[PDB]
Amino acid sequence: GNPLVYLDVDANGKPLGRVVLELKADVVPKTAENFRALCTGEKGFGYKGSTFHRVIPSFMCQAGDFTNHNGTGGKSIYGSRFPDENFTLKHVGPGVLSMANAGPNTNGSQFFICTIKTDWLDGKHVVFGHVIEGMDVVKKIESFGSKSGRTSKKIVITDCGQLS
Ligand SMILES: CCOC(=O)[C@H](CCSC)NC(=O)NCc1ccc(N)cc1
Ligand SMILES: [K+]
Ligand SMILES: [K+]
Repeated sequence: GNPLVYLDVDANGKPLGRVVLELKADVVPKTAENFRALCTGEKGFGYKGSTFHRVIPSFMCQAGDFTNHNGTGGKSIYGSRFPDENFTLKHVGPGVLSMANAGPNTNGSQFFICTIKTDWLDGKHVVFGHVIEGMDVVKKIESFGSKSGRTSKKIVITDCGQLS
């Protein structure tokens, strides 16, 4: 079945809880596999210890720049960037998990979790999963953002991995 993965998130070193995500390997196998492997750290790099660097209330929580920590870096398990796999899944509401990018065919490691329906990103960002449990944790993260995206606390993925 589709992988179930988790992120354990803290804010200035205080635990906020766990976000559980389903990855749609049945629809975007290569995108799902990248995220899955970055959660386990099995390639020797990934999300553990990195931050949510850009968090905009009523929009989304963005993370996965584990090289530069500011939205300019990250890398995939395939190399620095990989193509847009397809745009089959849509940004249908809060809890959608989608790939950040800098234009067509620039997927790396950065990703976002939507806190509203972000339909204007349909056909532009590759959707690959959704929140199974811990939308209340996502809302806590959202609470530390701002309209600019700057966070008021350091929001850290303290642990991550695969459940099934
Ligand atoms: C809500 C998601 O927002 C984004 O993805 C914005 C979009 C700027 S318009 C291209 N981009 C960004 O924050 N960051 C740019 C970026 C750079 C390299 C990779 N591998 C991924 C992303
Ligand atoms: K806006
Ligand atoms: K800094």
